[PDB]
Amino acid sequence: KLKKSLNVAKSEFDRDAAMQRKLEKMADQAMTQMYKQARSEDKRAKVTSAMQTMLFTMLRKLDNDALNNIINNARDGCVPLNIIPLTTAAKLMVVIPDYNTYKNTCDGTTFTYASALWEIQQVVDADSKIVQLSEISMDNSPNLAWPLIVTALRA
Amino acid sequence: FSSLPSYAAFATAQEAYLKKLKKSLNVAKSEFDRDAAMQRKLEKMADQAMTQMYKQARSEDKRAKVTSAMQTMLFTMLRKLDNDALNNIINNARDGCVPLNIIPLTTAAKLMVVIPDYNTYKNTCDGTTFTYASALWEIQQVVDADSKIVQLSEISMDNSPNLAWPLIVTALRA
Amino acid sequence: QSFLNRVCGVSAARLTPCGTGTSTDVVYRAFDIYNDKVAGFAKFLKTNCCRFQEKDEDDNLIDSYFVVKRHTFSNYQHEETIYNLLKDCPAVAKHDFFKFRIDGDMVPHISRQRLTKYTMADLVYALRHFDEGNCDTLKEILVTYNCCDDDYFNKKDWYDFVENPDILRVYANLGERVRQALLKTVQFCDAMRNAGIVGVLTLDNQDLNGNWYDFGDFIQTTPGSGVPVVDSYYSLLMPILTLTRALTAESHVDTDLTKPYIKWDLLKYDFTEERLKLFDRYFKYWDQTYHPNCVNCLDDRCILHCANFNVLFSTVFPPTSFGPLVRKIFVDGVPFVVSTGYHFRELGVVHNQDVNLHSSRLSFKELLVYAADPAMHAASGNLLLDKRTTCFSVAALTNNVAFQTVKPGNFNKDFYDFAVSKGFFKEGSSVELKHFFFAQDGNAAISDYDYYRYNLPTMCDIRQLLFVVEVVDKYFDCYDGGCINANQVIVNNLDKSAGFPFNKWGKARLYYDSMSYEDQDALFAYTKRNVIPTITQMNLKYAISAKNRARTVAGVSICSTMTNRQFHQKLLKSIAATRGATVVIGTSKFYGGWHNMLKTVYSDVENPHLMGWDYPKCDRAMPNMLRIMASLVLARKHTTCCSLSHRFYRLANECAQVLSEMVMCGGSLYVKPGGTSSGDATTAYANSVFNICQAVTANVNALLSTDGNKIADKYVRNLQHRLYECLYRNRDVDTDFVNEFYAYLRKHFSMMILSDDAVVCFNSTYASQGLVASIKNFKSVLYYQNNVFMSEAKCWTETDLTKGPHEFCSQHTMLVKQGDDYVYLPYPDPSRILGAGCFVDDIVKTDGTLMIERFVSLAIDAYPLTKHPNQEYADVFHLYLQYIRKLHDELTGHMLDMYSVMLTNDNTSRYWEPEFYEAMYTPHT
Amino acid sequence: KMSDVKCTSVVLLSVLQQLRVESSSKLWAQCVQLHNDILLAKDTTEAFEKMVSLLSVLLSMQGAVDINK
RNA sequence: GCUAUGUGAGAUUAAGUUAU
RNA sequence: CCCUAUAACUUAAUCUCACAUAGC
Ligand SMILES: *P(=O)(O)OC[C@@H](CO)CCn1cnc2c(=O)nc(N)[nH]c21
Ligand SMILES: [Mg+2]
Ligand SMILES: [Mg+2]
Ligand SMILES: [Mg+2]
Ligand SMILES: [Mg+2]
Ligand SMILES: [Zn+2]
Ligand SMILES: [Zn+2]
Repeated sequence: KLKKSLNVAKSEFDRDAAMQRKLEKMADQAMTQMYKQARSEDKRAKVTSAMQTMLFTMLRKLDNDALNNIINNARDGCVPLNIIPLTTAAKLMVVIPDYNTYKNTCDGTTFTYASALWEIQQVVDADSKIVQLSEISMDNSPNLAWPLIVTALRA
Repeated sequence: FSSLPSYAAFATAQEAYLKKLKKSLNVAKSEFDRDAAMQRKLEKMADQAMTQMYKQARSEDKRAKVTSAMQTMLFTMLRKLDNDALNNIINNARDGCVPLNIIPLTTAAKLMVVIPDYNTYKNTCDGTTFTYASALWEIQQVVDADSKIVQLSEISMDNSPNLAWPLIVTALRA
Repeated sequence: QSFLNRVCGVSAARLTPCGTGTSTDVVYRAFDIYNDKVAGFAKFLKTNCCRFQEKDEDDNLIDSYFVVKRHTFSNYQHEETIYNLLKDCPAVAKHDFFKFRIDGDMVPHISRQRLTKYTMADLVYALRHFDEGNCDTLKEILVTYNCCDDDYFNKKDWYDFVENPDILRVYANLGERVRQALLKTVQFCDAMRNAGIVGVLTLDNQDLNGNWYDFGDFIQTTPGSGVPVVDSYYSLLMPILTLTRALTAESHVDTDLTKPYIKWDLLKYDFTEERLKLFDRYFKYWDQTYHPNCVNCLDDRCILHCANFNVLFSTVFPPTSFGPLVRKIFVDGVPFVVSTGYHFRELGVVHNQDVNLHSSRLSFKELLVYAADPAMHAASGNLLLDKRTTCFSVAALTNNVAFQTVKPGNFNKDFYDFAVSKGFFKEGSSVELKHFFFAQDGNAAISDYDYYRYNLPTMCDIRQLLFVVEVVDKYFDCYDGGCINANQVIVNNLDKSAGFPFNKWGKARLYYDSMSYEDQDALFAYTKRNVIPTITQMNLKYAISAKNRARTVAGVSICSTMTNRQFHQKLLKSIAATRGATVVIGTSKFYGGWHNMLKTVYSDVENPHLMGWDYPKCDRAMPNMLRIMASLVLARKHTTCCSLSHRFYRLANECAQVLSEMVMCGGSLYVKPGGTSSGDATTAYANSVFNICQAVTANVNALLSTDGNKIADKYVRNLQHRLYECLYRNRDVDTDFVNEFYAYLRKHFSMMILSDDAVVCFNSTYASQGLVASIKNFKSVLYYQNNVFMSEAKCWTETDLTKGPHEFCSQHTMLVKQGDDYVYLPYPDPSRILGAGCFVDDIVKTDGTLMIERFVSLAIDAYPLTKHPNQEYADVFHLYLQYIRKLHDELTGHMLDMYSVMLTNDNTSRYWEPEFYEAMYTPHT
Repeated sequence: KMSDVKCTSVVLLSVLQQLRVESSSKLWAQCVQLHNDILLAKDTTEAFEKMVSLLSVLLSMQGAVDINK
């Protein structure tokens, strides 16, 4: 009786082969899901560091002593957001579409906007080339690449 | 298909066909079935890889030669357009006569053309008006590469080697 | 002549009889009427009175009128008694009672003196029922009160808010006169209370100087206890208050137009007592309680009623007070600036509950809501003054201004010369090329953003809006909704953008993998108690079009998108899954879906015509009241899973995230006035709610503006009476009449809705009598509620239902024979299909051997052109077939000549036989 | 006849975009204005008129050599 | 109880097209 | 370097389920 002996042996190899296939597949899905999970937590650490350094540079960019004054003068320490750059921003950028807007808005080295004195520092055009203040004129207006961007400082 | 030895074995087992080699043709039929299925899987993924490498090769060829193919396509259909207004400014840019700014559609507007030799001048200008882009234009002046204003009587047949060859004509439309 | 001097009275004046003889004259005026038999705001003929024109001592006819009232005898004693109890008030007009012999009999006359020609009801009717070519009363009022002289009217489209924005200045010249009328009405109500007089105040008893008369229905009571009904007066007047900008004097010192403006404190944001004082001054006798902050409201109906008053009173206050309310927060001992609140134009002041002054560290959720907050980006950016736009500019993030352009399209030359070799693009052909990629310069993105100047603050008729919202809710009652957890969320695309500032670090897959399900549920529970303002980024769209206008698309950040998915996805999926409803989002046009949609929209209408309208500048000019209404309609599915303050904070998050959010446009933060953001998850559904709302209020305005005597059907007349009752008299929801009016609308005004595009099948006989809405009713409703002029060149009608709708989702309809029956098939414009083929947005699509899959879709979309009578239209489908076969042969040739073994290329001959495309339109899927 | 003009317009503007015309904003604005008008033009008499201007923008640059063509 | 071959259905991913 | 939302359809590749066939 050896035919039924290799019958029992082949049934045993069929059992262990089915378990072999499912456990190798199991190690496959386990190792690729831990690939996914390990790289995903690495992504989470990278995004945490990136958002943290973004907020940490952004706090250092804002000038606090002009800000703490208008916050402490508030009745509860709560102010609108629309007045924070209106009152505590050192720089002002003005985008000016043509010359008729320019001669009204910023004519001269110093203009007044939002109850403050602004000293014009630099003027660039839409190609971002430095435009002199002598170049902005009514007869030289078709040679300029409009709009002009005027960056000023708080006087 | 005919390229198998398993097909020849299954065909031999079937042409032998009672019940004892029926078992043989059944197991050989399962043999030939899994063999033809594996050949179909190989032809499957071979067609997949061949068409994928074809896609990436033709796409990178397009992205590589986009700018030269676009410059070649443009003068193919500009030639097809058959327009003497467009052909005037193409043949003039061929022999060297290129404008400095946009040709204005409006009348009485400034136009800055460059004429580099005397035959280009005489085949364009005759009198105080000159023809360009299928229109008559009014000469206002002509200035030099050495930056001095030349009037129309100064340039002529003999003293054209005497003056500097880039002549910039300021022109207003009729 | 003896009657004319009798009318002059003790006061000295010069008169001219408008009517002839001693008889009366008929005038066509508008009346707010409500009887036992008739109701509505309609134009009736006035027969009771006789009016005398007054003229100055330089002999030209002036606005003063002497109008005598010839009525019954018992009305004379009653009117005279009421007048003698109110005579001291300066709000009442002067009344001279007498009896004058007409035909041998003494007939009592009531002469009302120094009246204008038109009442307030004439103004409200002329502005709420606007029809160009029939606008002589509005022109007469505008000429009379110095808003504009008569040749201003000569200019074409003078009335259009888009083609002529000076009409807002012309209409705002009537604001001071309207404000005076409101003050006089308050004075008259106080006099009625002190004189113990009760009664309804209507618009046709007050002339344009603000003086009151007609004490016909007034009845006396104990002095000091008189209640006057002003619900109908104020609610009918409410759109005129913002169209004419009546409260513009309130921003000046002492409310005088010559004084300078009030300079408020820049730190001030509350304005609660100022709103209460405005309400107490102008709407003193309004019985419903007004909450200045809508966090204290009782349901969504109260939220709508109080937000309608907030949109009027917010036009007085400075625009720097609205928006996020920021506070100093200490993380790690380092001060931050985070937004711990929000001051809404519509919802008042909203304060975040879960704030912490000091935080030892920041959780991924805390970092996520601090990065999405515009407070840190605006508090560190430069100040920006942008003169290119009129919208409010907040801050410049970058030291430079970004100018992005739109490239031109890439030309597919092979398909074009294959098409012209087949006979296309000849002269005089019905098939042109009209859809191209239009290039844009660097100034295109900020000039698209300057179309939000078409959004104006709009006060609504609150009574009809409250009734209209109940009717609109019935349309969406079949669907099921509510909140779902984060594991039940189905995202279509995870490799799209994450918005600003989250696009700096990765896509949406990064934030859906970095965040656990517990983190997403904690973020949703955080938005149920707090308001997170977010930044929406505007990007120009590179797509084929037939118009040279640029198109921008709003990109909402991943925080708002992630929370709004958990709030709205169960309802949105339910709407898409449903078939055979009014809103047809999610219904395929293939496999017979177009025929089933057309059969469903026809339904069972007795005298059916077809009608389709247009919304000019739909997303730009959509008012915030209708957007909040649409959010409340979609939020009404949360009765079990949410409390009322949870639903309020979700509404406030929706407002601060997609209605009035900070918009980044080229490295620069701007304030968005309002409108719909395309990037928002619920934009398509909310536009469907808005469309159904505008159609229902068009039907309500059509049914109330008709003469109730001329309605022959008794059911429609009783329906009009109960309609006026449930709008203006009843204050609670009458669900039986809402069901009856909804059944009337489903029977006579059958609509098919998909986003902002809708087609309506309606009873044309009821429309020719005014019982259902028409094109003119839609134009009037879009005039006074949307602030746009809907021209009739963009609307269509169809009297023959064998032809389908004229256009739906930019598809036409033909009746073709498929098998043994006739079905409706959609077909597109052949220029659109040809344009997609001849031009592409990538150089990779210019060869066809890589893009056979692209021309198969174009062929599938262009199959029903073969059943067209035009041979040229039919030829477009065959051209795509022959080109697909040519691409197959060129693919075979090139892949053979480069690689020596031949591709077998299996199941590809189906692509150039029309049975594969014929199967896409037969009903068996 | 009109369609050849419109397709040559889009080919010319994509060539000009390849030659970095949009680094100068004013010239790129003039080019886009000419390109949009040719596409929306209802007659080929004045569509060739704008084509001369748009082609002269290319011919005024020496990034291409048309002596080869 | 197992193995292999085909035929359909559903789900996931990728690419594309149209509509709003 | 930027490129939205939703819906429908097409193609491709996988993975499960059902059915028919043949061996142990
Ligand atoms: P339709 O194009 O006529 O729709 C009008 C529209 C406003 O732009 C609102 C529809 N809508 C909303 N969001 C959209 C989007 O992202 N894309 C498109 N094509 N339409 C949108
Ligand atoms: Mg009256
Ligand atoms: Mg009366
Ligand atoms: Mg629209
Ligand atoms: Mg539309
Ligand atoms: Zn309330
Ligand atoms: Zn809920």
